[PDB]
Amino acid sequence: ANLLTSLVRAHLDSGPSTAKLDYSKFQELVLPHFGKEDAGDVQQFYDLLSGSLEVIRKWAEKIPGFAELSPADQDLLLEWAFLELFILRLAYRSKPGEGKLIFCSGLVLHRLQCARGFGDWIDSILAFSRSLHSLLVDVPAFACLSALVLITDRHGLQEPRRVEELQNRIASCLKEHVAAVAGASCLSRLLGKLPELRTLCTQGLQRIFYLKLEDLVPPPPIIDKIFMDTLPF
Amino acid sequence: PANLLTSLVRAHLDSGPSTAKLDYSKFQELVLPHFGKEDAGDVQQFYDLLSGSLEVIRKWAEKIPGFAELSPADQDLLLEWAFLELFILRLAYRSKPGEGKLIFCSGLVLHRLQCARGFGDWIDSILAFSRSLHSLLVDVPAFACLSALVLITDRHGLQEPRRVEELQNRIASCLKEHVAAVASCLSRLLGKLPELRTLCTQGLQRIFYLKLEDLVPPPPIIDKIFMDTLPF
Repeated sequence: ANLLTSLVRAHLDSGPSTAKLDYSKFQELVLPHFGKEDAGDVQQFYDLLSGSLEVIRKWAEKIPGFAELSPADQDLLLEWAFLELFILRLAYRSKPGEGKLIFCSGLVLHRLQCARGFGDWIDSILAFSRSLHSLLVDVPAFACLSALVLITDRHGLQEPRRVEELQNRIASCLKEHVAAVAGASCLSRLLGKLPELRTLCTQGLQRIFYLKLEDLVPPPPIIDKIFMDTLPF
Repeated sequence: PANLLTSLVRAHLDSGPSTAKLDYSKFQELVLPHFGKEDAGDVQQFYDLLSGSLEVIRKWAEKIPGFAELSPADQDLLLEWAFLELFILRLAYRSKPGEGKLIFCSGLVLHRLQCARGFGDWIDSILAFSRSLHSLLVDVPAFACLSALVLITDRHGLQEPRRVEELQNRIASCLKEHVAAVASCLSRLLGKLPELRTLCTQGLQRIFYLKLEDLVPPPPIIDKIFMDTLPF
């Protein structure tokens, strides 16, 4: 399974091992003033989004065939999938049974430590984490499903058939994996969680809208561009 | 020289429904049933209720002495930037939060449950503000001044900001004197204005969400106020 192996490898290299989990800012209990934020909460919010986008862009460059799509198409796919991938990956790696968010750099933060920057959104992502975890999606299936989040039709693709071919290829790889484990239907079960995920993408845009309104610190330009480019209207 | 106070009271009273003219024909305490998500009729109603205050507030403003002596561009700017705030403040003062009753400027009366789907959490925030405002027991003349102060205020991009400031001055003086005639109370009334700006923000959040959802688009005038008033 050579595409599968490459996908797994790209996934594992885009995230921290248990070895490299960074507890240096983690606090088991903080006492926040809920419903408000300060500049450092907002900057950290954006820094975490920024750091994830860089990691995702490197992950994507490892999905065989992706780096040969047009540069515009690469950028388009990445922007339209970014928040969904940030959420899905964060949920898959976090430990909601401990209130722990684990970000792609290895940084661990307690839910209470994310409350001011993220608002309600982080408590919602942790709920989806529990929902996702109860499906018991294995790493290779996740490696495929995450790639399929990114490699998908989008309005404005220059070469939509080449994206569709790559989507076909990954979906076949996934099908062959789930057969091999079995020795198509949990799929239905997993797709049942998609509305929760979509709602979460929306909530992310809602949070960024609010923070832009408030403007304690501006979003970094690359995030701001994703926000603006993905607003239908 | 109030006179100004009387003119402000008059503009306020002429801009809202007579108790005689309240319409309860659509009012229902009970709704069948709520869970879950907003549908197209909830969203159309949201925008219809907002759009109902447009003309009314514009005509009110034109009766504030001195407002029609600001530049036409400054008039339009003031009205756009204050619109949500005035809608909220006027709705909060007119309504009966103890009963969950919203009274709109057309006279239409709706229960909070009939609004909640379209408005979201914002309607509860508005009703919390309404209960707070009611506890202040703001009299009509004080309210006539307060509302005017919401409109006649510094905004970015005014052509004649000092003339805005003079008229605001005049109105604030009028209010201060009125309150003396009938400082702790004044600062308390005036402390409602920042709360009102927070509620305007929650309104912009609601419209942003609805525009994202796109079941029914905002009407052009509301869409314009929304886009024009994003300071980014």
